[PDB]
Formats: sequence, C-alpha cells, structure tokens
Amino acid sequence: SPFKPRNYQLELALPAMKGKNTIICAPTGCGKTFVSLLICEHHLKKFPQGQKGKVVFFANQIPVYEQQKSVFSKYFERHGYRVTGISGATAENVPVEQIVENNDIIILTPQILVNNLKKGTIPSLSIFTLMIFDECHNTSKQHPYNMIMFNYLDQKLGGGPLPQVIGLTASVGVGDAKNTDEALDYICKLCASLDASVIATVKHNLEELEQVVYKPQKFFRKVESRISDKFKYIIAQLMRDTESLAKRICKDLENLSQIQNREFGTQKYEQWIVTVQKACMVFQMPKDEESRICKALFLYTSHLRKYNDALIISEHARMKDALDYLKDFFSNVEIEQDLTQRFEEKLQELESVSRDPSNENPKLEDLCFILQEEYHLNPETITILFVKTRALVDALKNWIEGNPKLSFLKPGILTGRGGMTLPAQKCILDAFKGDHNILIATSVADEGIDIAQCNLVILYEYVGNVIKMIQTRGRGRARGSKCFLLTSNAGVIEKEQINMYKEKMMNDSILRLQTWDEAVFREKILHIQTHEKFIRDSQEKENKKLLCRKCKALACYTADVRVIEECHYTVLGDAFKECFVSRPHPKPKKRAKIFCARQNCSHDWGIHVKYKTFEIPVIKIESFVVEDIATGVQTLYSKWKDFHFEKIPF
Amino acid sequence: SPFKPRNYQLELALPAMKGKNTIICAPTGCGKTFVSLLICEHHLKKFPQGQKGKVVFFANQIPVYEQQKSVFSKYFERHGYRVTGISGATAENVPVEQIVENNDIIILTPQILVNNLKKGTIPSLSIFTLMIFDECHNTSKQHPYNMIMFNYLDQKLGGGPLPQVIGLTASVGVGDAKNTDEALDYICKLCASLDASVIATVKHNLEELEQVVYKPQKFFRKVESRISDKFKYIIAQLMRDTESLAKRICKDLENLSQIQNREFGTQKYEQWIVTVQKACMVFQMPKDEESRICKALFLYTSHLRKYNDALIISEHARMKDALDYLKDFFSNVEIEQDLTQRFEEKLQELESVSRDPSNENPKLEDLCFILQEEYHLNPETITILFVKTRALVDALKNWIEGNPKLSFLKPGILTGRGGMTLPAQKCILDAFKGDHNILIATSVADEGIDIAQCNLVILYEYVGNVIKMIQTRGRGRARGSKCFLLTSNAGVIEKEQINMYKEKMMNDSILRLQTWDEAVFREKILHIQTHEKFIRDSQEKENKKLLCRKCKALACYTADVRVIEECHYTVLGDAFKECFVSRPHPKPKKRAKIFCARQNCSHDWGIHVKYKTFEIPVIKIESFVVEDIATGVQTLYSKWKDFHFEKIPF
RNA sequence: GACUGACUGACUGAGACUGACUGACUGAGACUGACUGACUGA
RNA sequence: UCAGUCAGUCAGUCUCAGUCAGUCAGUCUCAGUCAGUCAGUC
Ligand SMILES: Nc1ncnc2c1ncn2[C@@H]1O[C@H](COP(=O)(O)OP(=O)(O)O)[C@@H](O)[C@H]1O
Ligand SMILES: Nc1ncnc2c1ncn2[C@@H]1O[C@H](COP(=O)(O)OP(=O)(O)O)[C@@H](O)[C@H]1O
Ligand code: ALF
Ligand code: ALF
Ligand SMILES: [Mg+2]
Ligand SMILES: [Mg+2]
Ligand SMILES: [Zn+2]
Ligand SMILES: [Zn+2]
Repeated sequence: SPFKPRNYQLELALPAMKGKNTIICAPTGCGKTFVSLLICEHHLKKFPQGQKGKVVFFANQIPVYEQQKSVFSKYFERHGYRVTGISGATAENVPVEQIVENNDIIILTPQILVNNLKKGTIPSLSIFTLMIFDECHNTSKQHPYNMIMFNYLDQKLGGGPLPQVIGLTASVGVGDAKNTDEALDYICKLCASLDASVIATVKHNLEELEQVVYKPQKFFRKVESRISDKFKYIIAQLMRDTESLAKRICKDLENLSQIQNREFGTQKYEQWIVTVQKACMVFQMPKDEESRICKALFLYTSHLRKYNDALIISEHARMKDALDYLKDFFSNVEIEQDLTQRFEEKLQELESVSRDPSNENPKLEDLCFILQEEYHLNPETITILFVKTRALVDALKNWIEGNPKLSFLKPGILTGRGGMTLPAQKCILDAFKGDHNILIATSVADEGIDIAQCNLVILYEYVGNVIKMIQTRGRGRARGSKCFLLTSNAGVIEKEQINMYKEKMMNDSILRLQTWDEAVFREKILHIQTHEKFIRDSQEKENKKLLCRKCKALACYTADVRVIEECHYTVLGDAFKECFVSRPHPKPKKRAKIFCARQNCSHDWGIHVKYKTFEIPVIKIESFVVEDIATGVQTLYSKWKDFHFEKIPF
Repeated sequence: SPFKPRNYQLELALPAMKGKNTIICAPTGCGKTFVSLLICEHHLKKFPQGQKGKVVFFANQIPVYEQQKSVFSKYFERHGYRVTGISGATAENVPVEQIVENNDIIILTPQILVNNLKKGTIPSLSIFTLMIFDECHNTSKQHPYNMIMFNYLDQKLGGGPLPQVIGLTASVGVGDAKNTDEALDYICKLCASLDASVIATVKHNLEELEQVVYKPQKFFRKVESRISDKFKYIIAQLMRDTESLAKRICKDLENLSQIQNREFGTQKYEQWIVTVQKACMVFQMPKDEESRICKALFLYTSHLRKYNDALIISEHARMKDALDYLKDFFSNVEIEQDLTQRFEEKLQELESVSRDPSNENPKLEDLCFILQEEYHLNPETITILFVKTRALVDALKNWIEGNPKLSFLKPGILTGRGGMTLPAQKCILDAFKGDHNILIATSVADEGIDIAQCNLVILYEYVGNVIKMIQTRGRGRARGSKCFLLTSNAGVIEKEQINMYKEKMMNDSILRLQTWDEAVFREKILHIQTHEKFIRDSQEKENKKLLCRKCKALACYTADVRVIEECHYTVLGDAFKECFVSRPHPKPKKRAKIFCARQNCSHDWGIHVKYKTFEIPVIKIESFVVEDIATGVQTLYSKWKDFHFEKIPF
C-alpha cells in the first residue's frame, strides 16, 4: 500500500499491459518486482465476471523463491486473491493437479513444472494465461526455462489458446560476440527462444532513473605472492621424492600421458594424476605381482593428489588449513608405513613455519586491510563476500572469527541447500533487516538477494561471463556502494576489463535493435523459431566381472546385482558376504560402512542401509573395475548411467 | 420396534447376509448401527436347533461403548437373547473365560480381548462366529484391532473353524497418497489387513439417501493477531534478561544445540530448552562448584520453560490464565530470591494490562461473536466445541461461565476417564436428550457420539488427517448444521482444503476399486496377506549410582532397589532414610511427599505409599541421573523400561 | 417390658496414588540417486 | 569433438528427539446406610 508507483515502472509496464509477449531490460535495483506486481494486477483484473485466469512465477534459487513468495503474499492479501507456492521443501505435498486449480497465483521452481509436464499430470500449458520469467537471461541450450519454452513453441507451431509471456532481466547476455553484429544475432536468438515481440527499456524518464538508482563503483586489487615459501618448498621436495619413488617401480609413465611440463600446484597436474590412475589401474598383467603393482601405484598417486590439493588450498586458504586437511587424511587413512614416516618427519617443521605469522598468506592480509579500513571509515555497513567453494566458506568463517584485529565483524554464512536448510536461510536473510554485518556467500547470492542495505561487495578470485559480473556488481542497492575484485593474477584483471567492455557493447547493440520496424522483427523471429524447431526435431531419434580397484580382488558379477526402487543397487548371496568386512565401530559412528576383506586392501566399497524391513549393503560403481567375462579387456565407469547391463528389480 | 428398516440398510446388509467377510462404507449418520443390528439378528437366527453362536462388538472410547451397549440391550430384550459387556469399569469382575460362554452378545474394548489372548485364558478365537468392528478404519500398524486380526490371520494361514468378519466405517482413510494409484494401494492393503472380500457402498437408493441424510456445511474463519501486545513484550524482555543471566555463567551455550533462530513462543524453543537441560545436567566437572553450576542452570532453564508455557497459554487461552499459572508456580515453587524479585517487579504492570479489556485475545472475541450471532439467529440449538488440551477445556469452561454477554450458554464438559468417570459421562450424554446447550469436548467426541440434535460444530485450532476431518464434520446429525474452523494461521486453512480434496480423491478411488472382478480381488488380497505375514514373522526375533538431578547428591544405588508387585519401585536401608526429608504439612494435605534433604536443593523425588501392612516411600526414575560405578559416564532415563539392571522382588 | 452404651460383618457411593500401551502432531538430523550450467586442460 | 574439476536443482529411502490426547493393569483411603453380638443401669 505505501509503495507509490514511479513513472518508469508505468513506462515499462505499458507494452505488457497492451498484451504482447515482452522482455523487460532494466538496470539492477530499479524495482522490476513492482513492475511485475502491476502487470499481474492489471492483467488479472481485466477479466469479466464468471471468468478467471492463473498466474505463474518461477525462480532458480530457494532464497529468491522464498522472498518472492513473501512479497506476493503481502501485496495481494487485500484484494483477496489466493496465492500459493510449491518447491522441494513441501513434504507429502497434496497432488498439484488441482493445487494449480484452487489458487490464482502460483510460485514454483521450473524443475517442478518440467517434472509434472514430462509425467503428464498437468495436461497442457493452456490452463494458464500469464507466465512470468524472472532472471530471464538463462533461457538457453538446456536450462529448464528453455524446455518449458520448447513445450510452448512445439504446441504453438503445430495446430488451443496459449498464455502471454513476460520476461524480466538486468542483462540479456552477450554470449560470445566479437563484434556488434554477433551481439545483435545473440539477442535476436534469445528473443526468438522465448517468443517475444517487444523489448522494453526506460528512456523517457532516464533522468529520474539516475537519482532514483545509484550505480555502484568498481575497483581492482592485484596482490603479489611471496618469493620464498618454506611450506611450498618442503611440500615440493616431498613431491619430488614421492615422484621418484613412483617412477622407480613403473617401467615408464612419462610416456603414458601427453601432458608435458606439469607444474606442482596446477589443475593440469591433477588431470595428469587422474590420467595416470585411470591408465594404470586398468593396465593388466599375465598375477599377485599385478595386484601389488596396482596397489603401490594407487597409494603413490593418491598421496600425490592429496598433497596437490593441500598445496592449492594453502595458496588459497590460510596456512593452518592445509596441514589440518593433510593430518586428517593421514590419521584417518608396508609402504604406507614408509610414507607415514616421511610425513611425520617434516610435521614439526611444517607446524613451526605455520605458526610464524610473518609468512601469512598475502591475500588474507590485504582482505583484512580492506575490511579494517572500510569499517574504520564507516562503523556500520553491510558487506558481502563471494567465494568459489563451500570449503573456503568454512575456512573464511573460522579465520574471520579467529582474528582479534577484526573484532568488528559479525559473520553470517549463506549457501544452497545440500548443508543449510530453507528456514535457516530465511532466518539469516531476515536478520539482515538485527546484529549481523558480513555475509559469506556462494554462487546462490546472484540473481537478486535484495538486501536493502549493502555498501561493499568483495570478489575473492571470482570471475566469469558478463552476466555474472553485472549481477554481482548490482547487489549494492545502497548508495555509495563499492565492489572490489581481489586477485593475484593479471589475466583475471584483463578478463574483468574485457567483460566491462562486453557489457558496454551489448548495451549499445540492444539500443540498435530497438530501432527496427515492427512486423519485420516478428517475421525474422518466426523464421528463427521454425529453423530451430526443425533442427531440434531432427536432431535426435553380459554377466561380466567387477573387481576391487585397489587390490584387483574379484568383487562380484553383474548377474547378481538387483536394483531396488530403480535408484539403489545391491547384491544378494553369501559369496559377497565373505568378500567384504564391515568395521566394528564405523567412522560415522551413523551406519556401518563396507570395506575390502583383505587386511592388505583397506578400500571402502559401499555402505549399509535398511529398506522398509531389511538391512542390506549397497555398493557404488565408483569402487570397482569392470572386466569382460569373455575377453581380458577393462574399462572404468564413474557413473551408473554409462554402465549397460540387464537391470533387474529386487 | 418402532424403527422401520429403510431400503439402503437392506442393500448394505445383503453381502454380509450372504456370509462373506465384508466392509461397509457409508456416510456419517445413515444408521450403520441399525445395519449391524439387522445383520446380527439374521446371522444368529439362521442357526438350527441345538446349535448356537456368539457375537462380539468392540468400541474404542468408553461413552461409545456405553451407548452401543444400551442400544443392543434395548433392541434384543424381546427375543430373549442375553447380552452383556466388559470394560475397565467392572471391578472384581467374574472371570471372563465363561462370561463369554454364558451370554450371546458380548460388548468389549479390544484391549481386554488382547490381554486375555496374550495371557491365554481364552483358548482361541473359534469360540466366536461373528466379529463386528466399529470404526474399522483404525486397523493399522499396531492398533489393537490389527493385533486381533494378526491372531486371526496367523491362525488361518497355518492349518479349526473361523468366524465371519464385518467392519463398519464412514471413511476408510487415504493414508499418504499423492495420486489415485497410492490411494487404491492403501485401500487394498486395508482390506487385506482384515480379510474382507467385498466393499459395500449404497448406490441404487442414493436419492433416498440425500433427503434422509443432510450433509453438513463447512466454513473457515481466519483471525489476525494484535500488532502490539504489552504482556508479550514485557515477558519477552524478561526472556532476554534471563537468557543473558544464563549466558553469563556458562562458557558456551549457543554451540550445544544445533537449533538456530529460536523464536520465543514456539515449541522449537521448548525443545531447545529441553536439549540444553539434558546436555548440561549431564555435563561433568573434576566438585561443589559443579553442583552449584548445575543448580543455577537448572533453575534458569526451569523458569525459561515455565515462562514459555505461559506465553503459549496466553496466546491460546485468555489473558488472566497465564498470570494465574505463573503466580501459582512462583508461590508454590539466593538466585531464586533474585528471580522472585524480578517477577514481583513486573507483577502489577501485568495485572494492569490483564484487566484492560481492549487488549483481549482476538480468538475469544470472534468465538463470542459466533456464539452470540448464532444463538440470536436460533434461540435453541446444541453445539459442540473441539479443543486440543484438557487445560484449555477448564479455561474455556471458566471463561464461558464468566462472560455476562453469553448468558445464553449452559456448559457441559466431556473428556476421557483419567478426570471424569463413566457414570458422569453417561449422565452428561443423557442430559442432552434436559437443560444443557453447549458441549466442550476433547478428542473422545469423534467416531460417533450420536447426539440427535446438533447444529453447530466449532474447531478451535483442531486439524489433522482426513479421517479426523470427516468424523468431526459428521457430528452434525441435525439438518441445517454447520462447521466452523477458527484459526490464526493460514497454513491450517491450506491443510483443511487439501484434506477436503484428499477426501474427494479417496471417494473416487473406492468407486474405481468397486469395478474389479471377483476372485482376482481375493487373489491379490491373499498375496498381500502372505507377504505381510512373512515380513512380520521375520521382522522380530551393575550396582551403579543414582544422584539428584538438581544438586548431584548421591541418592542411592540400583543394588538396593526392590520392585514390589512388579510395578512399584522402592529402596530399604537407613542410608536412604537420611538422604531425603519429608514435608511436615505436605502440599497434597493426601500423603507425604519426598524431597531432597539439603535445604539448598528443594527437589521432589517421590511419594510415600502403604502396601498392605507397611508404609514405604517410592521414587521415580524421573528424579535422578544415573552414573556408572566404574567410569564417570552418565545418561538420563525418562522411563524405567529403558533402564536395565537386576530387577529384584520385595 | 423400655433405656443408654461399645463390637463385628456384609452392601454401596464416592475419591487420591503408582505403573505400562497405542495413535496423531511437530521439530530436527543421516543416506543413495539423477539433471543443468559456468570454468579450465589437452 | 573429448576428458577432469566446481557450483546450483530435483527424485526417492531412512532415523532420532520433545510435546499432546486417548486405552489398560495394579496398590490404597474416607464417608453414609443395613443387619447381627455383647457389657451396664432401670
Ligand atoms: N515505489 C517504490 N518506492 C521505493 N522503493 C521501491 C518501490 N518499489 C520497489 N522498490 C524497491 O525495489 C526493490 C526490488 O527491486 P528488484 O526489482 O528486486 O531489483 P532488480 O531490478 O535488480 O531485480 C525492493 O527492495 C524495494 O525496496
Ligand atoms: N429406521 C430408522 N429411522 C430413523 N432413524 C434411524 C433408523 N435407524 C437408525 N436411525 C438413526 O441412526 C442413528 C445411528 O446412526 P449411526 O449408525 O451411529 O451413524 P454413523 O453411520 O455415523 O455411525 C440413531 O441416532 C438413530 O436415530
Ligand atoms: F533482478 Al535483480 F537484483 F537483478 F533482483
Ligand atoms: F459411525 Al459414526 F458418527 F461415523 F456413529
Ligand atoms: Mg529481481
Ligand atoms: Mg457409528
Ligand atoms: Zn581391495
Ligand atoms: Zn538435590
């Protein structure tokens, strides 16, 4: 009620009010949600007595879903329209076939609608009259939005009434253009993909926009690395030693992988290790010596990979975290005794260099400096920090809570479900309206969190396509806000600069497109839709052995595996009941795990679980190598979809 | 005699008359009791001279038992058949082994039959020839009906004659179906669980049903809450203060429980308090300071819980009740002096806001409005009001009797035994045939009270599965009746709507099932019974220390506890005779209670009681913490079944 | 013949106490599967 | 075109806690009426 509609909202609403399928392109923070409110209200009130229509509203991430549902519920309570929502949260849900019919406004996540359409419970899209697509720029190759549109267009082009389509965006996306022409082509293809005739952008009331919406400012921070790293040097020495050990047993392995000049802390090295594994555990010999060599190479490569992960975490996260991870692996888990001696040799030196604060990670130093100086300048402010990986979320949480210098900070974690839950996310969000001052977020904090007060956005080695850049920068709804990209690589800065340009070129291309005459636009859109529909339509149309990946013991055969509930795999038979051994006090204790029978091979196959009445063990294809019963060939399967056999029920 | 059989009763009776085990599904109020009368009469009269058979009739709740017994007694007096009943009421009962043999019709409560079968006094079910199951929808996981059926089926499938089985219902129940298929599966499993081949529903004489039976109408009433509550605010301020006090002593209490964002008036907060208790009184220290901290945290948490209960009662019941409860706790029952000062500080403000009628609970306001307007419209009517908890029964009784505006109302309480007694329930029921006009009832008023005149049913925040919805709505036998769900939460309304749908989907699924061909139905039923029987058959196959929960004083040892009559626990020895102290004038006076010896700890352990000749004290495991005599570990036992020891007689 | 006292038993009616069972409602955790997109490397 | 990492989205199977309401088993008590039996004074 207290919200007073501004002029530019009416301007944007106009074409949709008329009743054409439209796309709205506006800068972040202008209040496109209120525009959707007004369009929905005007469209619904238009119908005559005795006839009513439905409204559908999607969202990708759960917190966005929750806040949109709350906004709609608060706005439309007074008119008496009944709204509702569906999500993964609702358990034992009433069948949707009629919860669509009972209510007026329905909020969803597109996967639900796609599921129902594929199953067929919802007959056709004609039950609806208005479809609103938030963050509409994602309508592309296989995103669920595009599958919904595929159903829509396949229905329209062949032979019932169809609903109006409205899309909202803050950046339509440029794709991979190298010139204005390809940007124009990409935008035209996008508009065709969702059957829109009009693109609406505010121009008449621009000046009003400038003092209504404050554009955030951008900054870069390059941080150099240390020339001398004791931990890096000693771990690299361990790398050289372990590599020599691995080299000595094998006849050759320089030649096995085409990769060359492998650095130590690079992902290329990790790919090399994975390739050497997948090439060596598949290597066969004419027999116990074969298993022994396989075991030795497996252990060597596993420790190599674990140390490489420790190195990358060390160069990203703080000093202590890498040693924590390594010590946990060693303690939790012959040759392995030798390697344990090797690590325990250096442990104390590693701890000593870790507790020397002079060798602290420079990135953390500069991040402390930025937070300190900002919070000195403004005592009160709400800032968001963006990372790549949840492990880094936990690491930064601990490091922030453990710094006496940053007594100001009050942390709040935020991440996608699976793991924080839905009500926890809702509470953390609502608290910011409160005693929290900093929010550590993963990728879910894009596409609109709408915190009314945010003046600082920090990117911790977080870059990508232009869409992510714009959606990250836009989070600073509060005026005077700033964004800081912190990194230790110049190429990242270059990518950021070129992405800024790409944004500019897209913004010019859309203005060029707006000049085109109507009904030629629609004609070329129809042509593109027809061509793409033709392309898609014509686009598409035993008893083997399984053995332990580490000791090559004959685990089982696919003739004895019965799938339960189409989604779990198990095997019956006393023969399998000897080939493994459980653990007396399993590490989770929260149920007993499976392990290789021979004391030589401590390899985790699967886990126990109980179906309705029966306790049974289940295995993962990630544990075995498959071997033909006729020939001696082998492959490796990482995922049951690739494996092909006689899938048999319980 | 004056009852004239209607057509649909004969239609329903037909399959049972033939002699197959059947289920009857009919809408509420159609007179299924008379159908049972006719089936029983026809079945009993069929036998030839010199041979006779028995009839058994169950019921769950005592008032239903009483009214069914009265109905059978009045009907079958003229034929000369001898009926009788058994229940928990009969004291010094003649042994049943032959009160079954002496009479023809026997009325019971299934727990009696299960008790006798487990003990073995009744040899086998073959003594009977007809078993009638009223409210048959309860035959499920562990309900006594299902155990009786388990005996029946275990006898039948393995290797004497067996009795016919008839069941009656008004709603078979849908379980947790999400589609018609799962509803059909649930109904098939239900029919299998009680070995029925035919489901009977009236279709030919439907039109007769519509003017014979009036369907009650349904309505919803959403009530908003007050934005500003003085009592809520002040009690919340006390919450914040007490929480700060509790926080200060303990090193950490945030991290002990995974629960987050605890609201004040929620059950989640109560669970948090219970978790903090069960985690803190078990916490051990290397000694008097340990007891002091335990006492302090105990008192803080106890007052927190009591205030939270006051808050929830206040938001449910009237203003005065919460203060009544709190004052009674404080008056009945160092640090406690401090907290008493804290409460007495605010007492007068609490009373002042309580006696301001403008801040009355809105739910009570709207309930007064509904009763007023109805009784204005119709001066004479009989209405029933449904609540969750007996405490609310008393509160509503007082509040209704104390309102000058509602001079019309004449109240009648009704609740299960243990506490009103059986003859009191019978008198209250018979009075409604009289000067009473409103009945306040707990859950016992479901599954059929059969008040010939009821035109108004009110639900005070009472919702559940579809069975409860249907059985609650059906109570309005009188035509023109109505049902009103009053609530202050929208999710409750949504649950009610989805339950209405679930009823519709079940009613369609049963009609689908009726189409199936005979002897395939029975075949799949036999398959289900066999599978379930196999599943059930294979499904199943010291001197420690006890100390005071509040002061950690060494109470006793399990080596000195002797159980009497297998059901009371006591301890002998002068050592225990010092560890406690009785009270001179105990609060019940009706016998002396037990309390902790030290004046620091006023904690009630148990109560005195006299066996045939000897006065002895008995204790409750609810009073102590158990500690190993060898190690320092502790657990908490809430119920003697969990505790395992050397149970020794007197 | 009628006067006052004490005892026993049988029948009721009412209360308080202690133990186990079932069901419904929540709140929170663990496990296994499939899908999409973005980034790299070759 | 292939590989490998990362992050989001859904489907399905499980469990533990805590409150609530019903159902049974067992040990007790106080009241009031009734009918018998005795002692003592007239
Ligand atoms: N009439 C109005 N006056 C002031 N603020 C408004 C008005 N309408 C909407 N807003 C603000 O706009 C915000 C929603 O913007 P949103 O559309 O989510 O941004 P974006 O365009 O980036 O998606 C809300 O936080 C609300 O405070
Ligand atoms: N022949 C009849 N004529 C009129 N009323 C009848 C007749 N037979 C039974 N009734 C009524 O049916 C009621 C019993 O219904 P009941 O079977 O308990 O309902 P429900 O089907 O919900 O269990 C009684 O109150 C009685 O008055
Ligand atoms: F649509 Al936005 F922040 F870009 F809510
Ligand atoms: F069986 Al009913 F009211 F449902 F007596
Ligand atoms: Mg938005
Ligand atoms: Mg009935
Ligand atoms: Zn192995
Ligand atoms: Zn004590």
